Amino acid sequence: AQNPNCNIMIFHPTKEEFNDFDKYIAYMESQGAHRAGLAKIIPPKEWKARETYDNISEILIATPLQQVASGRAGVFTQYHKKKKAMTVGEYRHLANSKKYQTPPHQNFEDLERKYWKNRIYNSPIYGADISGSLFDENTKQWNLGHLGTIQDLLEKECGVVIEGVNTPYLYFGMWKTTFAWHTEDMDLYSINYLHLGEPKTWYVVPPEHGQRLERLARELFPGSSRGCGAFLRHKVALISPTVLKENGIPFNRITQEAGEFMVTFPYGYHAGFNHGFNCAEAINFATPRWIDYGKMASQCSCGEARVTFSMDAFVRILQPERYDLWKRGQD
Ligand SMILES: O=C(O)CNC(=O)C(=O)O
Ligand SMILES: [Mg+2]
Ligand code: NI
Ligand SMILES: [Zn+2]
Repeated sequence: AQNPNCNIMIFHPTKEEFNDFDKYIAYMESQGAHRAGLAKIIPPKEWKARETYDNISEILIATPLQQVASGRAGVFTQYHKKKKAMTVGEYRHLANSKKYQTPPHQNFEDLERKYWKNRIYNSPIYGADISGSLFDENTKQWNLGHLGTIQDLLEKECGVVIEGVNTPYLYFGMWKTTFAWHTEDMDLYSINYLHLGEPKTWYVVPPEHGQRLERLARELFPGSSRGCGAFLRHKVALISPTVLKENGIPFNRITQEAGEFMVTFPYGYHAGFNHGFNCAEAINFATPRWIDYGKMASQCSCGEARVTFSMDAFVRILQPERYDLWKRGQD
């Protein structure tokens, strides 16, 4: 069995290997990359996402979200307070302001220490989940706006035609902006490209151990757990690496830099934070190996999680027994 310790692997495809996306994901899994829950893909040196980022300031962040924490430094929740719209240019200025800028630090490890010590005492502002793409239309390889759709995959594998579309999202981050412990909708894969700016640190639990994380989460967030049997789907809970280690939860960590892709694999719980002003693009996708995960994905039916139009058909076809209760949660 490849990669039995579930380490995060880093891949360096050649330009030729970068042509066929599906093939390369299949290659990565042949070498055991999925066991980690997360992989890093460094594009060939010949490749570019687009010519420059000089013209992005007029993009609008319609609903910036201020991320307010409650709890203790290593175990906390966050809620998203809606703020007034601003442009990417206005947002970058805010990120670079004294109130929000990255502090002086020695290296990534120092900055990680400062993040876990001090995150709860600030409320950074995140531009998340903005429908759109920064890939040039002429970029033919690993263009996140031109991937095969999840609906087509399900069609190809299972023969059923379904409604729905699948498009990318832009994330504009600053220091301390945070992504809570989660798996993807329907335990899908995700792919994330860091277009520009400061790094993003990731933490990930191997899919084969995700239930160990869930059991700890229920212990650490007991009221949340009583309200919903899948409350990690709410995407509000944070647990530090120090707390994971104290409770024996297997996990790994890696920092993503500008120009790099990260792939998250089905049922790979992940969480993380941004180092300073950045812009990432991400999209869910599927492979044939996903189908089994999709059939077994937990669902939030308490009403909090509230998700895209396109998840209806996934639940309807893969999880018909759950469908009625889950849709009541949606409505
Ligand atoms: O970048 C972020 O804030 C969150 N991204 C993801 O969780 C992902 O790509 O799966
Ligand atoms: Mg612009
Ligand atoms: Ni994710
Ligand atoms: Zn719920």
